[PDB]
Amino acid sequence: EAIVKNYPEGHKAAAVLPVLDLAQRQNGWLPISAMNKVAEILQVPPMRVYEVATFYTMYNRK
Amino acid sequence: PKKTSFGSLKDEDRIFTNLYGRHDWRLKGAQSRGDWYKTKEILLKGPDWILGEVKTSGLRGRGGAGFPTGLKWSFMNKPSDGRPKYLVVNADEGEPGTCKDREIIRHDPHKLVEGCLVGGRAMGARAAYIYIRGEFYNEASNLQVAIREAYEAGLIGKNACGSGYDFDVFVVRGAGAYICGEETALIESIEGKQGKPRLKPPFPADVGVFGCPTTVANVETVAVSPTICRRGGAWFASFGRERNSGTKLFNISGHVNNPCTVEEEMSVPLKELIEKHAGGVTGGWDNLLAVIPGGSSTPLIPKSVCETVLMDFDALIQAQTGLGTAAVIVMDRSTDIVKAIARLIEFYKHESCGQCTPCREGVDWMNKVMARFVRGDARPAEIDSLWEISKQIEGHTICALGDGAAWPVQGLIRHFRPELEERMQQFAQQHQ
Amino acid sequence: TRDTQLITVDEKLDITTITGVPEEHIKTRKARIFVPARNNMQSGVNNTKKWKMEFDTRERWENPLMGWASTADPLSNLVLTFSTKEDAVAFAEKNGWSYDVEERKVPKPKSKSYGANFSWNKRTRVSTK
Ligand SMILES: Cc1cc2nc3c(=O)[nH]c(=O)nc-3n(C[C@H](O)[C@H](O)[C@H](O)COP(=O)(O)O)c2cc1C
Ligand code: SF4
Repeated sequence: EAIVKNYPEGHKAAAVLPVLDLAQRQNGWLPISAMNKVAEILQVPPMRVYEVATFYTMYNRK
Repeated sequence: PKKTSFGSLKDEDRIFTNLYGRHDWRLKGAQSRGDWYKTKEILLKGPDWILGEVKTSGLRGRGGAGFPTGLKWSFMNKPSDGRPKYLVVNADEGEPGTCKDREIIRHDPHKLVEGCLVGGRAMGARAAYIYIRGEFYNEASNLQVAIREAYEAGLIGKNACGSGYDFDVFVVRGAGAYICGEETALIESIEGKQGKPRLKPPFPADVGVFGCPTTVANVETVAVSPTICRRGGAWFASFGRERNSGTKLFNISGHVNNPCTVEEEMSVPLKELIEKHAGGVTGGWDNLLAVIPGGSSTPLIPKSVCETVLMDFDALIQAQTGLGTAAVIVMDRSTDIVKAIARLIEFYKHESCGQCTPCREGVDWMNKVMARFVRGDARPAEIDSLWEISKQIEGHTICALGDGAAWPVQGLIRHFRPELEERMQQFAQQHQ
Repeated sequence: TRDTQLITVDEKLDITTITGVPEEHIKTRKARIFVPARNNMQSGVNNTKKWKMEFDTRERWENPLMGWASTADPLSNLVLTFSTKEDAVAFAEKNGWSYDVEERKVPKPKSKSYGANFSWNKRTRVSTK
């Protein structure tokens, strides 16, 4: 909630990187079900979270 | 007067006076060294006065592009429409050889925070987003704490410094990408997408983050602006040659005895910089081979040019290279000069975002060719082929990462061609 | 100007009787006058410059020996190229062919803005690049 309130209303998608990293910090790695969850919370299409997940190297998909 | 010699910056004229973190980095210590002093008076002067001091000082972007900051920050001094305006501080610092912006963040966090407020005030910005690479988790945390102390002290937030100006300072962590250091690729990363640069126009001053007027500025450029306002533009402009003013943070790494970050005057001779601070080239000056004078993105120069080159934007341009981030990398005579540059092209092939064809396909191409020049597994005609390829990439890409993949190659081919042709000779006689 | 002594002819030009064409393929053939549509697989627009005249498709059957496509229409592969719609229509009239004309279709000018992809409050903002 604190993360999402850092961005203008109407631009929740800007929280994809921090919230996706928060999933990795809680779990250690990003399973497909973690990215699917971040898509639900921020209401961005899942494919747009898969793009972010595979673009940056600090995310562990294994 | 016009001192024609430069260097020997005195400890009283240094801006980043906590560069080594031997004094307290928190708010209490920072104010004891000058930070957050008379900031209210600076803000009440207004944006026109602030932009006046930045222009007069001749401050130029420390992020590597080296544009006039005063002119760049003036695109934001226009009447607003319905959109908010933002200042984005570029704390990504991914350039190999560069580590100056790391020191500022974890040892002088309050200088950056005051730069954001002063700089944000000049541009009419409602907040500053500080984008710091994800690897710097401890340096970002330090900055986040200093941001808290400023909030609790009334220095930022609602009615910042008591001046009746409302300002916010946000920290956003990256997730691993050298390409997100590019100004537009940073913006797309803040907005939640892949770090892929945008074409220009539009320019960020018109359409930036969230689609609003934005200015992206480096950590070091923002961090020095409050001091330029307190001490005046003329004081800053008193250093370095003309159109090359100010102090500058230098990293000296590679084959030196004492690698170190250090502050020194702009336009100091490169040799004097290495010898006095870094402890000389490993094995003595006569053991020097070539120096990359501004991080990997700039061409390397040989020992002959290194004798009498000055460290400023214009002196290095006429050396066919650039000041860049001013990250001096030294390579001594035992270095495999071909293999050093091959690893740089491998770095770029790993960082290219893949968006646009010349860099997606070209840099990956130059990586394959350089991998063979290291083994000598080629024929001399491929050297000129690689030169032509590097020119097809340069100036044809969306962003400057493509240009910076080519320039390392052009430097090696420009000055060490006999080294390349020599290594091809050995492989041929061995295998034939 | 001219030295040869001209004459006046007010009749509309018709050459059906001297073309040598059989009666069947003049009276019962409908000629189509059109600018060919752009092949949608490619983006080039170089084949949409001229006017074409083509005739109605007729029966093609399978050859009992090898299965090839047999035809009995002498005009199956005939295609004429014209600079203007008026030349094409002029040609068909003097040859006695019934015809249709189809107006050239031209893509309307579009409003393309790169900056729209990053709009502050509009739906044209793109979710990806
Ligand atoms: C591939 C690439 C990486 C870059 N990385 C950085 C960086 O890490 N830090 C930085 O300040 N500028 C970086 N830049 C330059 C920025 O695009 C931009 O010029 C800079 O943020 C402007 O800051 P300044 O005007 O204060 O110098 C990079 C540019 C490119 C093309
Ligand atoms: S030059 Fe390379 S990094 Fe820059 S936009 Fe093109 S592909 Fe991406």
